[PDB]
Amino acid sequence: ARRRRAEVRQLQPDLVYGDVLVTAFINKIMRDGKKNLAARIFYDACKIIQEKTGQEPLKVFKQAVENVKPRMEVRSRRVGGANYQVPMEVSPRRQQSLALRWLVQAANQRPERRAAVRIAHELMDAAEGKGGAVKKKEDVERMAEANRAYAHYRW
Amino acid sequence: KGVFVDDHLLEKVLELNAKGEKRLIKTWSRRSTIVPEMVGHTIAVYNGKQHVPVYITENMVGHKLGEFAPTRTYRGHG
Amino acid sequence: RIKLRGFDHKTLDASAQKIVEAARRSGAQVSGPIPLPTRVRRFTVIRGPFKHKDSREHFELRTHNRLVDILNPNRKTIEQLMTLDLPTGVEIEIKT
Amino acid sequence: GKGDRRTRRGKIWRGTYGKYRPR
Amino acid sequence: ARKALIEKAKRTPKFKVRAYTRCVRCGRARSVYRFFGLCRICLRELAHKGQLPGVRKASW
Amino acid sequence: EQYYGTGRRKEAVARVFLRPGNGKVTVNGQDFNEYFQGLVRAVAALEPLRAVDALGRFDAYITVRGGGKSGQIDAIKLGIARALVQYNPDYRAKLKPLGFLTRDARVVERKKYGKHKARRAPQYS
Amino acid sequence: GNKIHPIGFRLGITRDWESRWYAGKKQYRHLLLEDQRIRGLLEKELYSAGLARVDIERAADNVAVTVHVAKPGVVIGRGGERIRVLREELAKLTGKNVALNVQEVQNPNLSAPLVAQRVAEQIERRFAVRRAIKQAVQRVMESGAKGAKVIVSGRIGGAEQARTEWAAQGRVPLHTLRANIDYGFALARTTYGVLGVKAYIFLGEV
RNA sequence: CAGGCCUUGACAUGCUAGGGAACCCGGGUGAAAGCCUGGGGUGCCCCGCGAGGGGAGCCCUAGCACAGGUGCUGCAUGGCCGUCGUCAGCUCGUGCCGUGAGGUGUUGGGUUAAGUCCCGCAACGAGCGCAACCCCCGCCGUUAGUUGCCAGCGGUUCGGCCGGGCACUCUAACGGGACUGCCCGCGAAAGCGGGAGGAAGGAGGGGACGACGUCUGGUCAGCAUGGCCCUUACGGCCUGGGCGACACACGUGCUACAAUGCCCACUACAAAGCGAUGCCACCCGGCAACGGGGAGCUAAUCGCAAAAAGGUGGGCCCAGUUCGGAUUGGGGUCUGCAACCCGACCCCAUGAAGCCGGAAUCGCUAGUAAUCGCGGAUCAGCCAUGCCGCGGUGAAUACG
Repeated sequence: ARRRRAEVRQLQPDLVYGDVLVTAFINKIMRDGKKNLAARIFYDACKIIQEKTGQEPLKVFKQAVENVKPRMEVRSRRVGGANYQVPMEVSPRRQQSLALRWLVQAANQRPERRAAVRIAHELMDAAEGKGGAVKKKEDVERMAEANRAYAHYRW
Repeated sequence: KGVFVDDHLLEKVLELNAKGEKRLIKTWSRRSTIVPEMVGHTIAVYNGKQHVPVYITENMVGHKLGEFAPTRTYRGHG
Repeated sequence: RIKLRGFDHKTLDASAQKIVEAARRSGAQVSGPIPLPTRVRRFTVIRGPFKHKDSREHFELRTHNRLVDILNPNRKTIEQLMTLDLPTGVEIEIKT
Repeated sequence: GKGDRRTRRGKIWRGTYGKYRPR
Repeated sequence: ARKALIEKAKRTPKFKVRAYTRCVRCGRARSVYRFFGLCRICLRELAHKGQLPGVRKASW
Repeated sequence: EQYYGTGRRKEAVARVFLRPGNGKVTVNGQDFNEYFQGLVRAVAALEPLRAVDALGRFDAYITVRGGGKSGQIDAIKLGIARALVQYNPDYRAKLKPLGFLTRDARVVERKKYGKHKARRAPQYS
Repeated sequence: GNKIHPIGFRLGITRDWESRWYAGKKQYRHLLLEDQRIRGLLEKELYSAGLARVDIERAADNVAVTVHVAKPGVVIGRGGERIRVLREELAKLTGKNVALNVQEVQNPNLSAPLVAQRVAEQIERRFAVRRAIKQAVQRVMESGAKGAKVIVSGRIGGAEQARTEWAAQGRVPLHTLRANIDYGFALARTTYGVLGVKAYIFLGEV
């Protein structure tokens, strides 16, 4: 996309809750294409959002997204002969991808036995303020603003 | 079932050991299997350049001919 | 069962409407042109004489099968189709 | 997996049978 | 060793393993297509001249 | 008696008969839920029944051949979105605007000579 | 090297095969082995005549052995003399019922392989090679042509440094499939090495 | 390469002296080659009852004119391929400016993927190039039905099995269709944004096709080819070795380091092809590789054939492990004359590294990458993890 704007693909809803952001997390839970295995691990762990802390698997997910989505990020740019990390607002589309991705990583790293077990846990804790993706979101955000010295070094 | 020894050598062999056990049979048959009559002789086997002799014993009966006169010269590297 | 083999279809499809058209005028009652799934043999070849594995090309051998049946046989049917229009490259077959 | 012959996945990749994958 | 070689493929010798596909217009030992009787470069230049019965250049 | 819809999607063949009534579903001689067990893309081509509210206007008989499990599924999606615009040619309204018509030419590509799997190019220096 | 053979491109797009027959797994190599054998006898002792193509057809021990040619007499002689002793030498190896044939070439100055082995013979004759390519091309447009193109490759005139001589008055759109262009190649072996010679006649669309 | 042989040779044409021819079987030896050697006996055009003959296939010896050489030279070559580079270029004709090299066109403003088109202009045309015609796929039809089919009825031993039928599915030929053609927006035009209808819109996806040329690119070892050089050897046959050697060094890859995993049972859903001294249904024997017996197919009707993943539900429980399959020992099979060097396949046992990798680096934009199995070629067999294909599940992201 030197030329064009690089087409943003919509996703399907998910047959189970009809949510285009539930397909977007399951795709990032995916591995080797084996999506049938990618989909259990949600509803395997959605069930773990329901068993433990009896609530709403629909809504604990959708909060855990907004509880890891970073409004300010820093990317390094070259000026003078310097490597200044530039303060910038990470766009909403970048957010979705950013939110979901840390959410898989932080979860995969967890010391729990089954995959979904972690997945649920993380989602729970993200909305609760204390996850692994939630550190990373604050890390980037306060990495920015620590760098507001480079705010007009933004495009 | 199946054991292979050329039979140009086992012809001499069962003619040599029979007609007074000598030794020193030169051959180009390392494909043969050292059948148990060969026991106690001296076959000069061809590795490609040289006819390395072997003193045949019991310690190696069901064994082949060409393991017993290796084709390659090693000694070392350095 | 008049199993018509061949390489070229346009020559093979002029004579399988020939023993189709002509036996109907000479008896009864011509099974229309049936086309079997063509059996393909390919040849992928290193274009250059030497090394150049990166660059090759694709050649294929398309030998398309064609069957056609005669329903009510008759005489004059195998004597109208005893002497038949060729072409230089078409395969025949007789059965019943 | 596919290099451990003495199992199911090992014979398949290989194109073989025996005990751990029979016919 | 080359021509006296191609003669040696024409005369089956001591065993049935010992035969191989040499070539005809090529004296070529390798990449011998036995259906065609032709040796990958034999094959290709005659495929372009059309001296090969209904052998198309693919494209799919 | 029936309503018929031709379905394909990437080397798949799904022949449907929207024989009216309750809503029970057989493909290749068993309940949709028996054949398509495990699969979560398996709920499904019954979704075109959700674009014209007709979960309770049609049982189904289907025959299917080709591709795979979830590749057959998208065939019946063209096979159920066609068997409804056939019944009521005024029901493509909320079918093509809802995008359940058409047939996806999203086919697996010819492997290229040189590139190890169509495009996955060899590693170089 | 980077160009496709303008013929093998059109084998069923414009032009056509020169052993137009059928076979399979059992007998494919042997009738075809014969074809080249046929072409060896027929490309030798049918040279000093013309000869631009050989269309060959098979049946069930009926090999048709048809010649395209510039001058027919050098195939049949007088009364019928040579076309019969050619239908005596060929129908020996071919093992079957031959049929040594002739069809006369409507202006051999539009047949490209003729356009070729003419101009390349003029190389072994040690002529002005350059002026021959301008010549042989010139002739062909002069006798009904939409385009032509000739290329001479090697010790041009003999000179140690290996050149590529080149000429093309008139359109030749090789990138087209419905382009109808005849092509042939001529091999002028000289006092100093082998020279390549090409031929490319745009005959019209389709 | 080592050892043992043959000289007009393994092959060609031709001429000459003696046999003589064909052709099939031995004997002796030798690793094999080769060497020496004991048998039968030639149609034919033939004076001819005959002795016997002439000539001629095919053979031998001798002697040549010659062969043969993967020996050298890819800067003496052809041809073919690699490459920049699917990149948008590179040129002529005449006219014109310039003493000339040369320029002008082809540059510029606008737009495409593009020298894509539009407009301007000392320029006006023209070619090779892009595109188009070709294939494949995606929608629909005509033609056609021993492949499909209770979609339809009957019968169904219940296998589309019989009838019976072409509507399907499928097969494979010819056709149809997209044209910025219709509207809206803007633009001098071309053209861009957006709309509808449409199976698919703006090259719909891929293939094939790759300009004048460049790299004194690559191949004399596919082949041919100028020359140099070797002609009881740089020819040639043969047996055995080497091409597989191992202190190390780098490229492409395979399988991993596990639990989104492995293991075991059982259960589903492809596509492309290939199948006669072949694919081998099915029984019997074997833990098995395999070994018997044995049915069918010139193959849309028999066979390879299992797809795998997946799904079900049980085993494992974080263990260098039921992770991982190296190594070695032993017993086995199959191909093949022959598996010491050097084959694969099988059974048991041995179960090493490796707990995700420094500096560095490669691939890929949608059905792509990832992941999974299947064929084919060459091939007796095989050292394929390679290559050329095929389809199954199926993403991530693109401010610039």
